[PDB]
Amino acid sequence: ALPSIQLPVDYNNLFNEITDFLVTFKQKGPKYMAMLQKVANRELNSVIIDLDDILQYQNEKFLQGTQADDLVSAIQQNANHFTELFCRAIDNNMPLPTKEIDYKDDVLDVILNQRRLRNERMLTELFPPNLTRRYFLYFKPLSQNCARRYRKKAISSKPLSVRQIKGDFLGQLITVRGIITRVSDVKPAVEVIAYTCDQCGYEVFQEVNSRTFTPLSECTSEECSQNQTKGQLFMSTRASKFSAFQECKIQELSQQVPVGHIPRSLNIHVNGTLVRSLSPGDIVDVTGIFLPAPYTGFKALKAGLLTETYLEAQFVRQHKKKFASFSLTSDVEERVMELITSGDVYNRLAKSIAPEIYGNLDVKKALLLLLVGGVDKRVGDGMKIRGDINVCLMGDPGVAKSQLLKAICKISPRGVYTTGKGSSGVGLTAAVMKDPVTDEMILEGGALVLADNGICCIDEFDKMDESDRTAIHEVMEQQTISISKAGINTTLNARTSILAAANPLYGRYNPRLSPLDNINLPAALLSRFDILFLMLDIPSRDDDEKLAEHVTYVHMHNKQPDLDFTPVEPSKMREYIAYAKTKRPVMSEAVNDYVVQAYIRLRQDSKREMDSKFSFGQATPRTLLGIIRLSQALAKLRLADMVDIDDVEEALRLVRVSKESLY
Amino acid sequence: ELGTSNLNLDARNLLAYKQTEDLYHQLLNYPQEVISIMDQTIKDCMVSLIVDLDEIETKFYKVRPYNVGSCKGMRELNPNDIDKLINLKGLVLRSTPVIPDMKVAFFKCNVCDHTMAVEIDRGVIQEPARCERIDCNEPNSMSLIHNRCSFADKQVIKLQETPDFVPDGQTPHSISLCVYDELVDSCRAGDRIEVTGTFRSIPIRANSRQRVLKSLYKTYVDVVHVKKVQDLAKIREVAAREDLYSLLARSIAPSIYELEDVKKGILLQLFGGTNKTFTKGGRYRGDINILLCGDPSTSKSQILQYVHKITPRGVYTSGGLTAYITRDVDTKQLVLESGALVLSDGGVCCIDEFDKMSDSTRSVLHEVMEQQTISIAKAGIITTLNARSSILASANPIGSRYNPNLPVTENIDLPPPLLS
Ligand SMILES: Nc1ncnc2c1ncn2[C@@H]1O[C@H](COP(=O)(O)OP(=O)(O)OP(=O)(O)O)[C@@H](O)[C@H]1O
Ligand SMILES: Nc1ncnc2c1ncn2[C@@H]1O[C@H](COP(=O)(O)OP(=O)(O)O)[C@@H](O)[C@H]1O
Ligand SMILES: [Mg+2]
Ligand SMILES: [Zn+2]
Ligand SMILES: [Zn+2]
Repeated sequence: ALPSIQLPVDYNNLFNEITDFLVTFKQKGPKYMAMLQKVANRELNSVIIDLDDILQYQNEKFLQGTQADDLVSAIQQNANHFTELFCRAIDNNMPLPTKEIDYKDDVLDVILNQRRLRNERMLTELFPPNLTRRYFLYFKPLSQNCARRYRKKAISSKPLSVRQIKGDFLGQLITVRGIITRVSDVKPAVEVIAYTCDQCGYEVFQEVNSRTFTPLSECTSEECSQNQTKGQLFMSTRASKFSAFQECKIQELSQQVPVGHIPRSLNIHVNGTLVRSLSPGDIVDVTGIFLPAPYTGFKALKAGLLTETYLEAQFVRQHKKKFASFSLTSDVEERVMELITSGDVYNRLAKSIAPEIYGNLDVKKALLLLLVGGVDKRVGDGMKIRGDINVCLMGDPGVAKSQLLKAICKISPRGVYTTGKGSSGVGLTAAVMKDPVTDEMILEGGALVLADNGICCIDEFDKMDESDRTAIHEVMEQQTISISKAGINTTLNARTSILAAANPLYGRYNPRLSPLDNINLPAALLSRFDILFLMLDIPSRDDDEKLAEHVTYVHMHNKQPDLDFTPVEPSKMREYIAYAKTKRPVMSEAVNDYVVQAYIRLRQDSKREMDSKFSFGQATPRTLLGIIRLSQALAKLRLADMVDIDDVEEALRLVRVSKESLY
Repeated sequence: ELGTSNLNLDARNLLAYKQTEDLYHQLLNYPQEVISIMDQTIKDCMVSLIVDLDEIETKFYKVRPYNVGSCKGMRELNPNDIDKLINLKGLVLRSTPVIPDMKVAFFKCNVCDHTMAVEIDRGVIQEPARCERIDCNEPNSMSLIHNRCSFADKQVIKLQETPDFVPDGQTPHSISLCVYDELVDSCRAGDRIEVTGTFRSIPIRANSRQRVLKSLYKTYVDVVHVKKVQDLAKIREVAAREDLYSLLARSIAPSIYELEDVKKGILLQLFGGTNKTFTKGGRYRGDINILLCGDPSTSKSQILQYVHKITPRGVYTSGGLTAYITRDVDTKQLVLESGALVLSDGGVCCIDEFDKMSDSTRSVLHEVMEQQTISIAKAGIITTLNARSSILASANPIGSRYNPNLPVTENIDLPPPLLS
């Protein structure tokens, strides 16, 4: 039949040591008594056990010649059995409730009390403990400094990659590291399944741990056990016990993949209160149990010994970074006090964005004014006004406008970079097309990538086809996206700033009429944009010399040079942009005459647009709207709830300098 | 005095009383039994209050409780809330045809042509193994009759969460819905509704050949409540005013400065002419079509939006617009779908960016104005459809400006007959 082998592990002494540790441990008295007491009062919902506590307790008790074996090693070599032992030990020593309980809400306990008041009145079934349990058992991996405290190599941890895990690690406790890409929804799963027995005394119970379940047909009720049936047993949803279930997969990082290889994947299961503790697109290090899963679910009658494997989550560190929604704290309050004491700030912020690229202060100032936003939140009668600024960058190849775009995208949490094709699921369609395993065809219809309060950045703005160009024509001026294909009208409220970088298809500027170059795009789209800035490469010794010296000094140090002098830091301005957006100044009336006469002189300029050769000086009311928005932004970025005429003057100078690059 | 059978019941008024809040909590825990006993109580209360007894024995009584709790989303639904009342807001994605539901079986002893009616419970039917007539008493002579039974109309509604619950560009989630009787067809595609009902879970059959069941249960919500999100005397008082024309013209566009004549024309074409179909001569067009041209600095799209939302029926499109045979996505069938122009029968069809109209669709317009009837001959389907719609379009000149010296035809780039 089954031959037997001898192992140096016997569970009785281990269980006794577990009970002794759980009762006697001193880190308030015993921690493990206080937490169990809070569990008894229906306050706590999960149990976490620190293996470092067990290790240090055993190490300090080894000073007396009583201990004989180690338990953390057995935990590492096997975990699920010790989970069962821990829950048995906890249920054995569960304390009394020292607090009052709202006892009427526990419908499961009310039902069980009714069942008992039935059965024991006639003088009863021993219900399994897992049905009555309310807590969850979780583990916590050791810490490397704790291992260094002693000579022994009780290490664990060591966040192996997905591909570095091999077949002999099954059953142990391991830690993985990677990026989360897919997270499924929350779905309830059964733990104990109960059947009602049609008034035939006790209601038969059943317990299943496999992923496949089979129901009952006949019951052991005494009158049902009689020679003829008494009612057909039915499954009752109220009496049974459930548990939240969620599954995800994790991808290997691009750093850890050996050259010439494709990254692998790893499924992960999470149950209990840890559900919804992770989101797609973050770097984490999960600790859990590596378990096998039968291949019989596919039901091919093949793979006689081949089986699938998955990880069971126990503890996760979210890692990465936190945006925190600029939650107010004292430290950042003194930081903004320092910024206020710093005086004029916008020039420093412009200097501090991209020191790698030399000069180009106007574009950095424009980006800073863009990061705050223009006037928004509507006007009287409901007329639409959009606070996002639409600026386009013109320049020949080799000006590092793409590098500056990458810098602004990295430093802005809402930035997104797109381009003409290359990837198809980025424009005119959502990312949930034909995604679910059921091919449920989840879709919103007409939508873009994070178009709400986003910063869309595009390189080669002349490259994309008619579809994306029509998409931009739909997004013009915060207009909603209303493209329908199958009766759907779930429009996405697009409110985003537009960042466009492109070049004339000749790749260089020309002495002839400048609108002939423009963007090789319709003029209607061009008139939409708020600020047009041209970067023309002019061969000059006194400027190219400085540019070359700066670039070679950057290269020589293999780091950012000390040649730059920026008191501000990228995270510093990351906090300050949110701080300045929070202040939100409102408009003032005394500038209406000034802006009206400025618009009159702009129309005077339009009277001379036929002079040609830089014909971009055309007539548009959106020019007045844009100058108003830019004055609002020039009041927003640094000033308090006040709009100054100097803001209008600075906006006018910005417009003039933007036109000046034409020559 | 009305004869209907319908009750509305708010929870807050139900909450205001001290004895009733206990019934409130018990309703939260046990919906079905409380609702059933409440309906029985109302059935008794009708007779207790009338003291014609004939209209009561035919009708039933049901309640429609609402506002039990705050609206919860699909992103936070713990398994602890199974078999409890919750409120949901969402947008309807798709409906389904009525699904007959078995309620009463009809059997027949084919040997002796004897029939009996059998009730069912929980869907499962206990088949009788022998005919009740002991005179024949044969076991295998009992056969079911499908079309002589009684049925109920079940319908499944697909619901999506409102977009306000997704702050960080995630994807929405879909929750299935179930309705009964008067709730059938109460919602259509694109409707924004709020519902009140209990939660439910059900096992999945997996393989239909065996009795194996998956460890995961599908979740769906059964609801009992839905909500969405002599004036002629006043007319003639206004109709007697002398300067009603100017005020009515200027009321359509409150923010547009000047442009009075175009506003008058647009209002008058919104009023529309007459239509007549005298036999010996044929029908005459009653629609009015207007075109707008100018540089893109006139806010001419704002007037398009104004007329689109003011008019009773109208479709606002851009530069496909007519009927075409389509392949149904979710179901592998073939469905005929009507276009935007057909959908604007009797209203105003709004067209924006009329210059970039391609070339294949323009002829379609050349067909729809001079005859107002479009035909299609594809996939073996030959038919004619009525449009009878008004057109109002906007166009832009070629170049940054419209030069007054050049005539209109060159700048707009439209065929002379279509403009004519
Ligand atoms: N002023 C500058 N300071 C520093 N580096 C610069 C500067 N101008 C260009 N570069 C260099 O240019 C490279 C990136 O610029 P890039 O060629 O992508 O610009 P682009 O104008 O967007 O062109 P393209 O469309 O051809 O990619 C980097 O290697 C960067 O060092
Ligand atoms: N007389 C006006 N009154 C108010 N707003 C105007 C006026 N003229 C132009 N505008 C503004 O300028 C814009 C003109 O755009 P428009 O010419 O309608 O674009 P399109 O190319 O879609 O026709 C409008 O959005 C409007 O806000
Ligand atoms: Mg580039
Ligand atoms: Zn029974
Ligand atoms: Zn018979």
